[PDB]
Amino acid sequence: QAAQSVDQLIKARGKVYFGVATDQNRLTTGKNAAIIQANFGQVTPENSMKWDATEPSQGNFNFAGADYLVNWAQQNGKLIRGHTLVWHSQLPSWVSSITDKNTLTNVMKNHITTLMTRYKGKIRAWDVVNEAFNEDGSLRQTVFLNVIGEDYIPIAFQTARAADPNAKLYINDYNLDSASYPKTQAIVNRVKKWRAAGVPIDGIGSQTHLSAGQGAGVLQALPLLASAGTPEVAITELDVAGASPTDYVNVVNACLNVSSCVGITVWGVADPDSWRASTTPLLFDGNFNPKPAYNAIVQNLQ
Repeated sequence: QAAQSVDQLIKARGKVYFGVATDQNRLTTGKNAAIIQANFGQVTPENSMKWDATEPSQGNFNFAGADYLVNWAQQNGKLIRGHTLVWHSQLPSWVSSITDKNTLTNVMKNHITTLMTRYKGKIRAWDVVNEAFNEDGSLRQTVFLNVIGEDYIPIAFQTARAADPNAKLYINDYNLDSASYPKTQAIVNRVKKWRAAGVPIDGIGSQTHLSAGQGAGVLQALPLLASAGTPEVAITELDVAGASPTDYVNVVNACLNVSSCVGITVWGVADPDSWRASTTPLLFDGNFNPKPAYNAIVQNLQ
């Protein structure tokens, strides 16, 4: 636990939260729970709310991990971002083998409604659709696009809104970190149009999985995302190869500069536990001590 809390300090700058990805595995080992209690104000389940975890066979839900996370969060006064309802990765084969439009539509709606209803009123935001875009800005060829069609995104969001109107409904994606990159421009254009059509998209989530030196571009990319006119944007899965203070401070400043940016979530607590551990991309080291980037964020926020 670092003495200064980045969540406390970001709240002092008028933001909603600074949070982290976690789950039962991390909360019940090492110093993760204590660090989150002290320094962070929000959690995203790193895995326990994904489709593989929650609906491994159709209509046979497994909420044990997700319930653990939600209960721990509520007990410790942490906000929750649900993650993620419709996505082509970590998707059971029973879903991806469906070829019938009505079958998949009903499956998708049931999956959304079941998860969101279980936690109704407890969740600040849901990543309803994850990774819907190709790098060129076209829509990714997934089972949902192929079998349901263009309408899968409208349907997913309309269904989500119906299940829990309190939750902020996000579309989430990576490589939205440069203002000149086709993907960033595309998601803005499509979100503007979807919203005008009546699709209830409340937020754009920018994952912000960076390599070294990519932080600087976020200063221009995040305002570009915010120009879509969603109520919120957020940095949802921040990590940075090498964890340079320069990259981390740039991403924090981008959020500070964007009125609709509600907060930042970093994708894990300690380096060894990162999905990209060998790149030591997080804010705490393998001794569970704050790294230079953590201190730099603190100092910037003060």
